[PDB]
Amino acid sequence: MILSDKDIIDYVTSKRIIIKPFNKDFVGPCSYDVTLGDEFIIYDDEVYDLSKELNYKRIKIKNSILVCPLNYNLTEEKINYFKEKYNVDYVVEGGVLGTTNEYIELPNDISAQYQGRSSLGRVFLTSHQTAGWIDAGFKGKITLEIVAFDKPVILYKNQRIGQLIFSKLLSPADV
Amino acid sequence: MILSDKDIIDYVTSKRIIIKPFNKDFVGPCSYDVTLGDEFIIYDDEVYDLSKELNYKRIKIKNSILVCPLNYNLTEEKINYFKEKYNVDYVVEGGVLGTTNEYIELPNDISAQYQGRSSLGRVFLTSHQTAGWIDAGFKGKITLEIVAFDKPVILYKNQRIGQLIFSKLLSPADV
Amino acid sequence: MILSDKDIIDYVTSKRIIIKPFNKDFVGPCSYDVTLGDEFIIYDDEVYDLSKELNYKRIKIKNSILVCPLNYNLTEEKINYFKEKYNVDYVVEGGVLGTTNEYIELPNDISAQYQGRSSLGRVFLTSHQTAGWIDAGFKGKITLEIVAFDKPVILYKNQRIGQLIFSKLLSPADV
Amino acid sequence: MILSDKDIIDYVTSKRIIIKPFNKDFVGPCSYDVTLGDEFIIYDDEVYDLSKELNYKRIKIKNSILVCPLNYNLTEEKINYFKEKYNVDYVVEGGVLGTTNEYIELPNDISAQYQGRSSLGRVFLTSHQTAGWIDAGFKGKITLEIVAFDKPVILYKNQRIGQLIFSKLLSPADVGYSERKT
Amino acid sequence: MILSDKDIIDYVTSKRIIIKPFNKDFVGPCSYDVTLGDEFIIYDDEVYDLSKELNYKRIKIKNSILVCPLNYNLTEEKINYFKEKYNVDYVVEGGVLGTTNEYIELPNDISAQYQGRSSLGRVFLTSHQTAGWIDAGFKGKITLEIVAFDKPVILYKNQRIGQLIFSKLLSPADVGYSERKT
Amino acid sequence: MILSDKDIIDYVTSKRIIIKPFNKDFVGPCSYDVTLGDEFIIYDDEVYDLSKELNYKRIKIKNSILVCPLNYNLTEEKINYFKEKYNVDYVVEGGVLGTTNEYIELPNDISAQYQGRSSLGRVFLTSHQTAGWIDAGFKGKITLEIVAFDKPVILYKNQRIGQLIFSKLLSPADVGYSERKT
Repeated sequence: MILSDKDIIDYVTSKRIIIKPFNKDFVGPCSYDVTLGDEFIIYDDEVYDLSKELNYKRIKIKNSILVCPLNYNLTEEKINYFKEKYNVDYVVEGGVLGTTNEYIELPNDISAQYQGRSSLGRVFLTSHQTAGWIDAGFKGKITLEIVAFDKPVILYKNQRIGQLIFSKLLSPADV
Repeated sequence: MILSDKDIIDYVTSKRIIIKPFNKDFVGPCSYDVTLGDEFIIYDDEVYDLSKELNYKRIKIKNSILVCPLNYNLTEEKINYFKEKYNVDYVVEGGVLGTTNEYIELPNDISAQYQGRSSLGRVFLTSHQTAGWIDAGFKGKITLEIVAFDKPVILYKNQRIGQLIFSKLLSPADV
Repeated sequence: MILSDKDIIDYVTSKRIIIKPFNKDFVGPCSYDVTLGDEFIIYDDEVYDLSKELNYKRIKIKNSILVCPLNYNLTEEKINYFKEKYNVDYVVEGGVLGTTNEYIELPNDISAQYQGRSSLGRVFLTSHQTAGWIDAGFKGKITLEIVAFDKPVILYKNQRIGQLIFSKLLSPADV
Repeated sequence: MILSDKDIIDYVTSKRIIIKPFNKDFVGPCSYDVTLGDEFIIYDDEVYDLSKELNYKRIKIKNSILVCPLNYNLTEEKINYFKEKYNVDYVVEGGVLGTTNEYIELPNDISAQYQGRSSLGRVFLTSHQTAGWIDAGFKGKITLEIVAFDKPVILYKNQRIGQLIFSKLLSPADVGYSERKT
Repeated sequence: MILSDKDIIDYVTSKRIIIKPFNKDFVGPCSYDVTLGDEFIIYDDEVYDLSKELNYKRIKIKNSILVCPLNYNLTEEKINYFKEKYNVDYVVEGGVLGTTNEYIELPNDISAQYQGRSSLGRVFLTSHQTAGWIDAGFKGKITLEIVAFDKPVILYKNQRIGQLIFSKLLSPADVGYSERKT
Repeated sequence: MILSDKDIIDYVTSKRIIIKPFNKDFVGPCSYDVTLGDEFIIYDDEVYDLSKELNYKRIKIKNSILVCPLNYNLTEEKINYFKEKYNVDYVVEGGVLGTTNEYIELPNDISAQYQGRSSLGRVFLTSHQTAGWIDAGFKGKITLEIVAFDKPVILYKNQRIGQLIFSKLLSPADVGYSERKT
């Protein structure tokens, strides 16, 4: 059973579900909107080998980022052109990891699903590379797996980026 | 709780869930198959800036469309070659928006999830760029976010393109 | 309602849900981890036309596979370079189909969703091209639709690749 | 989860729950009202030994019955008194069995609870003295076990007597047997 | 699905379920305890004909009432006996109506079942003789139908008398009417 | 949602619901049958004041008991009459407490309702006169409150007497206490 607006308000009120920060205006019919943080990670190894520790760089943006499809073949001129034309602070191609602003904690009787915002899906911008279910008992911010699949997309710091859908478990989990 | 075949039939019969047009042969064990419309939208701005109104063109196909991966680098000869060889009316690379034929209306106690057809997923054709949950209270056709990730894929007007999975809400929503 | 750890154990114990092979250590709070088989399929036609029978080749790996993004433009030297450097048995670009090791059977009152592992989503490796719901009554292994979206990714035979999330149906289905 | 009005109507429409006769105005917010049949059974035995087939009398009322508490000590004179004064067809004391007019069939994913109606409970008249849950798979009319606990109560043929409350099962039941024809 | 303590508290906090007065220490694992009011009704009629408005007496106890089984045959001498010996304000036999102190309102997605408390059931005292389900949408106090089935039982003003068990409906109910003002 | 047979078996197998002794043939479509113990309690007090520990007698039947309605006025001669004629070990009138043979433990996500069996209800014999819901977290045998409302009824040691109906809670309950050892 998916929690309605009224249920989300109740579980937040009683601290069954922690959402920090919380804005009641982000509660929809059956979801909670989450927002985009200013910190991103970009990987800088040649391949991804999960048996190893991954090398990465951390980027923080002031206002906005332009996410280009892989193989957009960005040159120095092109990046400056985009910065001047679209007022973006950073221009990336391919995958970039982001984060929600929101920190959540789930109880033992709820699982949540992250999904990217519909308006961004309609411009072929994804912020999750999986169906996005989150274990009962989870604590943390949500890591966003951002990729553009058609043309470059501007993302703004603090914009609504996606939503959490909360489902009841049939029984409490042991975590 | 996900609605079974029998539940979908009941909710359609009593107009709790509106599906127009409806075909009882499209009811599966726990989903309803939806079909591909003949109208598509292609964006024609340089980047996507959601703070602005987006420029687009509307395309209608007679029978079929060939959806090529981004950076397939289509030339005039290549497009004609594909049209002659595969009898497609239109050839696109990268993202294209489509629509279901079906118009739906959801009540305050149901949320639905769109998912693309399995047989199309197995040829790396996606028709949704998000997990695809639809708010309780929604009214409309479903916008399809179509991208091919391996080789070009032929899509046919009116083919089964994906399915709707309907879940009960824990409580009625206020929309 | 999503099945918890305890529910999954119960339904496996009573053979309501078949999972072969089964490892109780793969039961999480509200999911079951599945693993990557050694057999893959690669398509070898020019385009995908689902009205036709598709031509493909079968590949079996000994230990590992390097999955490169589409348009990585692999040459003979580059493939050897990757094999020597990363000890992979096979190097592919674009889409490849895989399989879980696990064979499942779902009863008439359960639907399951496949999702790819979070740690792989964070390196822009996907193993499903759809939301991944599986009909009540399904019998089979799970076909994996593998694509890398950022850099090449090493996948290991038998690694945990994703998870199954099981939901109750509101009523039994007629399949 | 308890079926609402909307659910009851759906399940009756698709023949998932059979109710014969069905009256749509008997659907409440989360229950279905049932009505009192005109046939009743009164046992005639000194003690009830379930190893036996009990002896009984059947009666059919033309319109109404007066049900008196146990030990009301009904003589022919008191019976005619009541019949004359209140125009009842029959006067009984102690337990009387009745039946709903309604015949039901429950699917393998529903259980139902019968309850006697509140307005009769308010005058200490019951039509069941157990909780009243009915197995998934059940097919039949509902047997009513009618007892008055304070003063005699008039009941009328075809009156609403109680309600069925329908609950979803967590999983489909084995209703105890399977039949495969062809 | 039955609401747990956690759920009851949530629904009371947001005013989805109204309970007036509310005592948080009356929330159990999966129910809410209700308490006995000091006003009671005793009918005064030879038979109960629901076509009529029944005649009754209202009483208010200062602290306690002795409820005797039907046919206990209470004379003024036995009444004063009990009053003197057990310090009760009133002695009655047979059925007596009472009320909860608590006023409730149920939303369109909840039904509740009243049950008399176990410790009173253990001495054959009931405060309802039907199953006790209450419609979604209900607003009111709970009417208690009190009967002792073995020996007389002392009840006290404001004591916990029973519990409400709350269940989710599968879908929202049409509570039978809609009101649109502006 | 009410547990089906399939669910009951699962929860007993994993020790989520304890039932001791367990008989798999007592699992019905959506309930578990329980059986009547051979020990009974009869109170010996003029009135029941819950502020006190009530006085009682314990009895153990070798095979069977005749339970008579209240005010059946049992003399030694009538008792031996019944004992001789129906071969019962004990004859009682009015309320008698019994117990299930079965000991249960409920987890924090389940509540159960006891109901007396239908075939006994059909002869106006009850083994509970409240709705019978049991808290999540409960551990124990089930106390039976047995009353016959029409004629005396024979009950036998170890007979099926009623059923437990198990419901999921919407959320886990605080069962009222937490114990942390090490």
